[PDB]
Amino acid sequence: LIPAPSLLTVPLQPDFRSDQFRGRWYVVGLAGNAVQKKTEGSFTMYSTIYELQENNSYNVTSILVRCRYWIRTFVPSSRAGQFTLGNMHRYPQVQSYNVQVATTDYNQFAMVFFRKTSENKQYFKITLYGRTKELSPELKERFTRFAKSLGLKDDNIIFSVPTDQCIDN
Amino acid sequence: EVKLQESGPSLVQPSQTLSLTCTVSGFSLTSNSVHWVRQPPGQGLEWMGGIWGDGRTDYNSALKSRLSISRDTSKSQVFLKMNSLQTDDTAIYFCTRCRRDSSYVVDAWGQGASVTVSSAKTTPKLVYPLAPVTLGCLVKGYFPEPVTVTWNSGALVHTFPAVLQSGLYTLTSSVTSSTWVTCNVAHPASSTKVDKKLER
Amino acid sequence: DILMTQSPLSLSASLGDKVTITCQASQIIYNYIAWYQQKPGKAPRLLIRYTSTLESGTPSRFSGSGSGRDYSFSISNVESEDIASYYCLQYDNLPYMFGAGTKLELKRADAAPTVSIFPPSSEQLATGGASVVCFVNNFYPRDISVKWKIDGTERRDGVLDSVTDQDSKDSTYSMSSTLSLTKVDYERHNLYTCEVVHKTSSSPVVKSFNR
Repeated sequence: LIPAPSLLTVPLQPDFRSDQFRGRWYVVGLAGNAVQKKTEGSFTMYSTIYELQENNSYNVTSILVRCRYWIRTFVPSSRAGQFTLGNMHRYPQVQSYNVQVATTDYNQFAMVFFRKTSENKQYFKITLYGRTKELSPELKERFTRFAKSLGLKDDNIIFSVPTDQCIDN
Repeated sequence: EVKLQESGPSLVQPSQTLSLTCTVSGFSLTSNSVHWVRQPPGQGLEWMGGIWGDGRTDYNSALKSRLSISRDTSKSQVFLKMNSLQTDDTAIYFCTRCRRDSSYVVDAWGQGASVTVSSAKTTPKLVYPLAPVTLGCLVKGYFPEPVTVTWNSGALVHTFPAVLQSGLYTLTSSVTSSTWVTCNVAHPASSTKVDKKLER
Repeated sequence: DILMTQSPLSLSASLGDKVTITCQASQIIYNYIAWYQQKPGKAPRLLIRYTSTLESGTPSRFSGSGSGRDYSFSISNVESEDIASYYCLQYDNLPYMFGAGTKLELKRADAAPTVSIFPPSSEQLATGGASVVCFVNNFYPRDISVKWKIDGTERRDGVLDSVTDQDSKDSTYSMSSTLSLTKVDYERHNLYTCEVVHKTSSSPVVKSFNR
């Protein structure tokens, strides 16, 4: 498995603004060190909603077709744009969990970096989020170049087939 | 070869503001971060803050209120300004760099700048010959630190840590011999440089 | 922040001992740890980056291992020049965070001190000052007592001792003791004694001068 980048090397959306990032995001594409297009091929699209709490944390809710609801708390870390997973002790399979907003323009897209340790294995990925379920090839290509930048290759990149069931909230 | 040099006044009143300049060489500020780490007497190392190649900066949350790190890319200079100083800001202030290629590890350090935060004024040593084999140099009543002592401009000898008595430092240095030499004392702060041949 | 617990705080080592410092991170840092060496007076120089990678310049007797929150640095064969403080560094995220450090001291064979006393200079006496200096050089181990007496009255007040860092040459310590005194109180008394006692010493070592 390809080694995880540091949080200093992974970019950080500057003056990240919790207010504008909140809300519904659709996972247009995902790319990461455990991903295999040749075996996996593609995956049904799912949404992630970032509900800004008065803490300034997020109550992150992912809606998935299968509807299945994956609900977590993202707690702000050392630099705005970074988070850890709230109450990690409740997740047997998780010994480390880092979230970092690499790039976003809040209106259209975001590229967000997820790193973690499960069963003594170091995983990482970046999702291509989009406020709509479709995105520009420039941004799809841009996203590709970004994951290539992190050491990943074409077999590590995957795009979601979109749906209407569950994910529109 | 990659080089960093901290400079600027190495004695600051509690009232006042520290200003250090770091002049880098062997690399560009466009392409590299420069970060300041400090070390109080007999204590560990502390990252204060930094300026990345981008021009953006970050600081130790404990010092964001007081610290300002800027730069001049053309002159290859990175500047630190810290205010509301206190005695406990006395330390060796290191200039430092980290590169993306090495995953932002700290790989180059300046020599460090002694910064003493004191209300006491600068004062040069009086140097006295110490003779009775072992001989010595008595360097008495200077401020602030440090002084460098050498013997016969480098025929090496123990130079002990200075001790503080009534706002002023004293230090001694010995050199041992058989047939039988001059002291070389220097005090940057007071542009003092003395030689003490010890006769008898 | 990520907290870095480095231990041990201090280490005593004989030449050729294997020695291992240890660092535990508050969070997993995905191998983004570095180890520095710092000799007194100089800056820290990097020895190992990314857990186990040696720098050009690092001798092979240095190495590091670990993953997750737990990491270590080992000298396989301690030499004289390995004497220093060692620090670990986390550089996975800001703030950069160093371990408290390990001061590595070298153990060696007993060494009895060479004691020299000096009266004040004629120069100093001119400027109405009078310091009496007693060098206690090249001893090991570090524990030592120096005493001053003036005409047989143990002199405590106006005495200051400072000790040298361990000699990268022979691993001894040396001590300098001064007795600071005005010209006029200096001249009321004649016999000045510097009295040392150490592990190596069967009898007090005493050097003196009559004024």
